[PDB]
Amino acid sequence: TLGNTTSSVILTNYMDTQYYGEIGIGTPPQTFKVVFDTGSSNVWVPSSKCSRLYTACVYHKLFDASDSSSYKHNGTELTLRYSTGTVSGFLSQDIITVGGITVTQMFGEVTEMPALPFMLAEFDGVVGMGFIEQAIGRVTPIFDNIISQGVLKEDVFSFYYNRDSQSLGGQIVLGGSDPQHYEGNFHYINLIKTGVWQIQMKGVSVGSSTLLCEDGCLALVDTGASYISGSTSSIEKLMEALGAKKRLFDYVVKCNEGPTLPDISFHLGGKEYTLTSADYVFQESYSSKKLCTLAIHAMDIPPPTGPTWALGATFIRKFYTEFDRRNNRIGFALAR
Ligand SMILES: COCCCOc1cc(C(=O)N(C[C@@H]2CNC[C@H]2OC(=O)NCc2ccccc2)C(C)C)ccc1OC
Ligand SMILES: *[C@@H]1O[C@H](CO)[C@@H](O)[C@H](O)[C@H]1NC(C)=O
Repeated sequence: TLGNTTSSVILTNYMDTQYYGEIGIGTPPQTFKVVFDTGSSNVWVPSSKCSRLYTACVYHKLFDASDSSSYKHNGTELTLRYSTGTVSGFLSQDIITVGGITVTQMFGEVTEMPALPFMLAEFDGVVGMGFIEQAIGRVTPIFDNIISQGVLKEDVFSFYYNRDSQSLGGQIVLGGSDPQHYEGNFHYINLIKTGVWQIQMKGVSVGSSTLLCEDGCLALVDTGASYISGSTSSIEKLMEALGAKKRLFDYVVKCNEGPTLPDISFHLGGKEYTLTSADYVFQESYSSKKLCTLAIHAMDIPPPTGPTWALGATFIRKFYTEFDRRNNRIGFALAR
């Protein structure tokens, strides 16, 4: 069912690494800073029932079911594993407010939240924008519940991620896109298969020559990821071509050599999506005596999803992204 309503959620841009919005859960609403994540399909917030021995639960907003009159118990255990760490807890149901839209949603109340990486998290929880096929405990994702309401003008959602500030951090439009944040026309790439926000990549070129992904590879479009990521071997070849040194968690170049770095192009659909060094270097200085981080990391993603590249915030900053549930495709346009 299609309505006449589009809903927007204003996002906060923390250091160009974290983009999050606000949602309300329960009656009266308990507000949480959440990541809208295309790489996952579960909604979770930290629980009041999380041991205060987990320091992350001391520094984040906790959901207290004892303060919500609209809360409905479930208690089924859930464990969500990511490339960065793991969260566990139990299922609960309540009313969630997302930019005006009020929806009854099943979500996870996280009772085990590790310091690494959640002590570095500015957001409290996650709102998965993925498909039911990837949902742990096959819980209906929030977008599927919003579609069911038949209020949205279109069965699509769009992401705008700005470049760091003091104005707009970003914006998610549910039910459409915002022309004020893109220019030209969208160019779509169909999903390999329904259930995952993943598309086929024809090649990755450093400078002018198609150095990587020559025989084709996979590209996951992940709004919940900070960087552009490839397999350990791919990133090794990429970095050798850039003249970068491997560190514990990141790759770096001396700050002075940052602006001289070549363009990186991603062949998706018909078009070549090019990022210059300004789009992928954290140019904190211009000094030969300092190290500058690159917004490209190695991440070995396992089967069935992987081995795959992941196009995170580094990519979305340059390209305004539309996620089409109706046509199982992702559109890209140059961000304004
Ligand atoms: C752009 O600003 C958003 C916030 C960025 O800051 C952070 C992100 C994460 C994080 O890692 N995630 C979960 C990933 C994104 N989706 C999938 C998952 O990672 C995979 O596990 N990716 C690989 C994968 C993806 C899909 C299927 C299989 C495997 C948060 C919970 C949303 C952890 C700590 C952070 O800051 C200190
Ligand atoms: C929890 O929710 C699921 C939804 O699929 C339901 O099947 C299950 O019976 C519920 N459990 C309880 C204890 O209410």
